Amino acid sequence: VFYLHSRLLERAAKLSSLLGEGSMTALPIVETQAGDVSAYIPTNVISITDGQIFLSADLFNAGIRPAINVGISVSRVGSAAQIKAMKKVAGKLKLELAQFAELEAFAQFASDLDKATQNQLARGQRLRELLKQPQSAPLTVEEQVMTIYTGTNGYLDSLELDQVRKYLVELRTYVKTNKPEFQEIISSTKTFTEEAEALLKEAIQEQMERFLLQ
Amino acid sequence: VSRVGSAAQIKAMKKVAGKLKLELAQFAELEAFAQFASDLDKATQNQLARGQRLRELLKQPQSAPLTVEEQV
Amino acid sequence: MTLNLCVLTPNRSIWNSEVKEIILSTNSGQIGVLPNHAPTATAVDIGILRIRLNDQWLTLALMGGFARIGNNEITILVNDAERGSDIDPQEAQQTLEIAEANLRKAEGKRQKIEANLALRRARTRVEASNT
Amino acid sequence: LQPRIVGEEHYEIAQRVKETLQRYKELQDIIAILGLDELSEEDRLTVARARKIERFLSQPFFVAEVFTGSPGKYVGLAETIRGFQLILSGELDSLPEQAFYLVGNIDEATAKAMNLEMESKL
Amino acid sequence: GLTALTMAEYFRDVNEQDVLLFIDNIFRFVQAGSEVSALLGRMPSAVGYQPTLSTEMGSLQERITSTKEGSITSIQAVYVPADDLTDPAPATTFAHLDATTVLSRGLAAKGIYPAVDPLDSTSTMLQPRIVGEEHYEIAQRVKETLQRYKELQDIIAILGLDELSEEDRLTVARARKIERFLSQPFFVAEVFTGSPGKYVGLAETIRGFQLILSGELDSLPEQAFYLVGNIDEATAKAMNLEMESKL
Amino acid sequence: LQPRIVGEEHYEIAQRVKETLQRYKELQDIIAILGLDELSEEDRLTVARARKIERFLSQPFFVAEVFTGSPGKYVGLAETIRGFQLILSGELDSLPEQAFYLVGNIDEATAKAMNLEMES
Amino acid sequence: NLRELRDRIGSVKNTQKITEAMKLVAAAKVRRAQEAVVNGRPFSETLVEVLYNMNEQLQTEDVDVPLTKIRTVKKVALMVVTGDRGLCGGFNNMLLKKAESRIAELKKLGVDYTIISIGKKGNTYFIRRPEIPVDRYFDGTNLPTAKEAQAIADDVFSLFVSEEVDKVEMLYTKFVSLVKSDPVIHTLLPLSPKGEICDINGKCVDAAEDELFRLTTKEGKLTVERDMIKTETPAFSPILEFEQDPAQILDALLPLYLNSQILRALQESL
Amino acid sequence: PLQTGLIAIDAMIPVGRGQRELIIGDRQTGKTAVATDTILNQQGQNVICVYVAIGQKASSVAQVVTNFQERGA
Amino acid sequence: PLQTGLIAIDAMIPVGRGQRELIIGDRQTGKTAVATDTILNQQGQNVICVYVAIGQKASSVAQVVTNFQERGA
Ligand SMILES: Nc1ncnc2c1ncn2[C@@H]1O[C@H](COP(=O)(O)OP(=O)(O)OP(=O)(O)O)[C@@H](O)[C@H]1O
Ligand SMILES: Nc1ncnc2c1ncn2[C@@H]1O[C@H](COP(=O)(O)OP(=O)(O)OP(=O)(O)O)[C@@H](O)[C@H]1O
Repeated sequence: VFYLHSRLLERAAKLSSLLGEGSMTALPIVETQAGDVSAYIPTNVISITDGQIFLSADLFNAGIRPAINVGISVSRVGSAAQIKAMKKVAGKLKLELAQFAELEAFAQFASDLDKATQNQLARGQRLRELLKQPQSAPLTVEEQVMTIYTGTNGYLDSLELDQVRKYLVELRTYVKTNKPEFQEIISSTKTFTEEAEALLKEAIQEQMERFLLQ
Repeated sequence: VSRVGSAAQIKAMKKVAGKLKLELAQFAELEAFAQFASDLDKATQNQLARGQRLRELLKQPQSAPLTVEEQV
Repeated sequence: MTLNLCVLTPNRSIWNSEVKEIILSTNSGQIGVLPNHAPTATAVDIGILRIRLNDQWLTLALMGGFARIGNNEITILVNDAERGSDIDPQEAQQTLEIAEANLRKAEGKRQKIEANLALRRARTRVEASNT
Repeated sequence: LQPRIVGEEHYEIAQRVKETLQRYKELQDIIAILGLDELSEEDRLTVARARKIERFLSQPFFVAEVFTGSPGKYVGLAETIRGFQLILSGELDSLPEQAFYLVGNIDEATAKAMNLEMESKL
Repeated sequence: GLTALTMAEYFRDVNEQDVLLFIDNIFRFVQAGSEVSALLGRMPSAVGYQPTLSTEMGSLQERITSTKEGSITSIQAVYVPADDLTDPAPATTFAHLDATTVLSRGLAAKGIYPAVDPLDSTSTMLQPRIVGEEHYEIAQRVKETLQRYKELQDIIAILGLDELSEEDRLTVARARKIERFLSQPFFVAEVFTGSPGKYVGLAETIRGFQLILSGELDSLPEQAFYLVGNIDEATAKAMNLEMESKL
Repeated sequence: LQPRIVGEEHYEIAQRVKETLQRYKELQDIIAILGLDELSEEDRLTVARARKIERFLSQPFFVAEVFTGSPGKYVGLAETIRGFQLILSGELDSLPEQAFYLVGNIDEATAKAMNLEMES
Repeated sequence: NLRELRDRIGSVKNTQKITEAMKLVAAAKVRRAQEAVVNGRPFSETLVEVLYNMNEQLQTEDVDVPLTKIRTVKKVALMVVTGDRGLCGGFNNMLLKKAESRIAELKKLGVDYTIISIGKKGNTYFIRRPEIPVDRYFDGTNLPTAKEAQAIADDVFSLFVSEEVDKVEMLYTKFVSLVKSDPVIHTLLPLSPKGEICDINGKCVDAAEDELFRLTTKEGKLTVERDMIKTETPAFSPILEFEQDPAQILDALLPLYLNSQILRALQESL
Repeated sequence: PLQTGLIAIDAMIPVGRGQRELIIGDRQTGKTAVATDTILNQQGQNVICVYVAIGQKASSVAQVVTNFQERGA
Repeated sequence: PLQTGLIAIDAMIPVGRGQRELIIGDRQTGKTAVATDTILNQQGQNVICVYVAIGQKASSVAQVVTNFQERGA
């Protein structure tokens, strides 16, 4: 079975320059029974593959959809396969999520923690609201950069824990309609530049004001 | 469990104890869960005491049968 | 000379300013302070403390204590104090009402003495509040 | 259980029910060790509501009469959605949890609360 | 693995060169032998490995020695399945291993490269009668300081670093100095970083930690020990940083 | 262990010892993490009685005298039932635990207790 | 079952995280309590200054005091200060046994013993017990900051003015060391003319034994350290003027000291 | 970069072109959900999607095929 | 007696001649160390010593026999 899976999986890889730079991403699926991820076929596919996107039913019931497990999931390709804008925002995003993952056991005690860890809990709490997505509604890289920037900079501390999703969807639509330079900038350069940073700050505060006047 | 239910009793024992198994299981919960709470409200405390009386009732010695009149 | 106002509750310093004109009551009755008010030691009753820096005299209540208005220092040790405008006159009157009602229920002796004290402390609250 | 198929109200109420039960189960062992007093207002609140919801998802069955003793109740989808909306919003947030046990509708649960309230007064 | 072994073994049996034999990784060779035995139809041992796990591991782990001619040093990766150190494959591999160096994501995420944790990593070679009493005592004091730092990790944040006693303030200070001096500019990571590669013998190492930990270089900035070769280059960088801080 | 065979007193004291040891076995999971401090008055009572009981069950043997050094005691039913009656009544509640460890009679337990109070 | 074992192990790990975080939370609360008592020191210290100025100026023969007169003990008011929370080791039980011993001693002397239950665990303990005499169950909900101190002050004032419950003694746990602390008994009433806290029978000066403890770390683990800098009052220019007779003025001053002592005791027990 | 359309994946678990990224989960955690999410994201850029169902319901294959039909992918 | 020469064993666990005793423990706890200790402590006593090594590392066996040659034991 290991020979089978190894041949089938390793048939898919990024070809060299002379052969045409063709490629073939294998996105296989294995289902794990009762969280026994160290079973035979799970450990086989985990050994052969590069990355593992681990899905958890306790997050799935808790509302956090897609229910990926961010502390367990890994990808040994890594930021090499990221847009420059995406990696610029993703570094800060990963650090913030690591922090809130450490502070997870301090949310009940949000009454007598120092205000700094209180605010880290607040940011991670909003960031959990950021990452949820509706069913089969995929985003573009530029809209995702919008969302991660709004989150990581600190522009959602004001709105309460639930409105964040509606606020962010309204943000994306307003930017799309009224500042069409951002998506063009990122489509051309694929780099988060200070001009698009200022443009996004402007659009963000505009949408925030009109949404708050609601 | 008993997959026959009240049809394995008589009308008298059914009238006296139709709901008793579900109420006794729910009271096993209520008495098992109210060890965490410090102070209880009076309704729950009285249900807990009655369930404990019920638990003392079901003790039966060896070689002792109870008739249907005594059971009812 | 020009004297300083550092009043203080048991745990902190309620008001640490250096203000001009200060008029607070006492056990004997009513007194006041002008800068360089002579060496004195007065146990202020449960009585409002109007406190006038140059423009404003906003009434700062208190539940009783002891003052020392001597050389360049006016320190008022108070068991509990709460300013005038800070307490709202409506709930202040509400406390006044329920306190008078408890004074009606003052049948016991120690109950009646504590009723008097709680009533008067709740009273000076309202006496500073709505003004 | 998808919005376009079941209606947005049915979907949102299903998601909220699952959320409160999952919060309860993720909290239950921490409570079992620690104690119940030491939880926040919203934590104790959701615990009470989730116990009540766990009661209200019970129902007397038409064929289980020999097992329960009560008569079976057919409960409609509108009645279910309404009752769970109420129990989740906290209208019934003072009724006995046991009033939510083996009841078909939500008016039956209110009437059973009335019966237990009178039984306590006697 | 046997192919790589014999190609290495020539290099020291005939040429008497100090060879390094990297095997990445041992667990997959173990399970490949398990698959071979499975296809051959021989009855399995415990939890699912081949019956000759010990003898098969020996056949590869006993050509790796230091003979009169040369020495093969085997730096092999190991993988623990189901987090077992007691699964037959990890147990048998550890029965052969002599020292383990453990790399942690913490030091990688922070920036102390290489990301070796000096506490999770251990050696059986760090006995006094093998390495010298001076090396042993300096290593012990360094481990004690770093461990006390891990113990104070939560305490200092709440208490404030000033409210600590003088001994514990000294401990956290020297612990930061030590943990930063553990960083090294690599010969092969200069292409990425830009810092020239450096080589530090044990003389430089033991004396550098003696100076840092003995309270003598306790007057240097934290950054003056970071990604530096030895204590001499540490002093050089410290003088640079102080001149750069004056003006 | 049935009254028709062993006498009602023997049977009753055996049931009470089994009861109390069961309750301590239950509370073991709690006390492992918490400690005895967090228990109720009746819970801590049962736990102290169970400690005394599970130590009073111990008896030095004649054939283990080479390992323990202590002369083995022979103690039959007339003293067994009485000693356990006393321990579960709680008259001996003032005694420590080590007084019941490695003794044959409840009298030897009490004498060891008097020694543990002679050594101030 | 493997699922069940993994579940129970995840449960124990959840418990480890919960309790490990509770440890840091309790340390932060200790730090805030320390930061509160150092700020509460000016009130009591300045009042001790002015109060020993009083027995230097009036030379101690001008006193006729409600809160100092000793009417022989006939009914006693023993104040039980108990922590509200739980899982705090045996801090509650230690003083809820000290009170049993102390009452079993003075129960033949002070025929009626009045327990004042300040806290929450005591309010459970005495209602579980068959009704020990309890005047006002003091518990904490926005009270413990200031309203609790003031309410204790009011209760002991009303109880002492009609002099039946004399010899008021409060029970608390001065946190001398972080690991060990035992419930002390300090006679608060009758208040002494000089500012010495009344020990057992009121005969011992406790100004030196009273200490303020602050957090630091002996080489291995964090531990409290006993820290004190205290002197005696100066004259403060006894030419000072009394607005009334110093008898009534000290009668109006003693409620302030009566308040401050109780507030600092409720910080020490906290 | 192969943009999957999920903020979480495209930020924290970056998938590339020629990378064998495994999706692993329990029953009904959304594995096929993330798969269709990616396939439907890749309308814009020029890739060919392949979906190999092994041992699934013909009704489930019918659902996913009809979905791609009404979506345009 | 079989004087093992170790303080703790000779105090608590007296090993006499003709008595089969077990040395059990984790990896790297000192079992071979105490073995070599006891064999070296039979230099005065008349007892000849035997040591077998079932599947031990060749470097370990070489170190053992080298120490025995060094002591002359
Ligand atoms: N990100 C999401 N947001 C909202 N709902 C989701 C999400 N992902 C999945 N769902 C819902 O969860 C249900 C299960 O999804 P899906 O069928 O993709 O899981 P699965 O892992 O393929 O299940 P199985 O393992 O049985 O094949 C779907 O009906 C879908 O409505
Ligand atoms: N009493 C001792 N004093 C100092 N060092 C010791 C002592 N005992 C053992 N050691 C050291 O500990 C290391 C392990 O010792 P030893 O070889 O006896 O363990 P082992 O049980 O044989 O290991 P394994 O179980 O892997 O065979 C050796 O390097 C040895 O130098």
